Amino acid sequence: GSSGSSGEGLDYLTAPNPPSIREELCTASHDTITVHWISDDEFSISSYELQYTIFTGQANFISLYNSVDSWMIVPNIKQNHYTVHGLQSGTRYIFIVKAINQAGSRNSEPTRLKTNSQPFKSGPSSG
Repeated sequence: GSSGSSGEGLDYLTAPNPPSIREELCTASHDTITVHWISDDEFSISSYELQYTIFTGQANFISLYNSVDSWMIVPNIKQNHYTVHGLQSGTRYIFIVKAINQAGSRNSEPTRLKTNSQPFKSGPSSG
């Protein structure tokens, strides 16, 4: 990913810039996942919002995504990585970081993430 030298900056603030959910930085644990979101301008953002939901294969992505109200939300996020607790081993989980500022909010693209088989074994395990 050769880095470049260019600056534009969306003169518009009506809406908070969309965050970049890094999959290389994000981690997956037995029943815990740590999603990492990188942003260039988060000064306006008064607070971040995390939205995660279990993915199995609903009739249609639209149907589910439709009743977002159901989706889980965890406000009070003032970091660049929030560890979600209360998941299931070996299960799909879609995360969506929505930046919120004085203007409005910006929903980022859905980032699919899976957890690890099982947690660390205590006892029967050699390497």
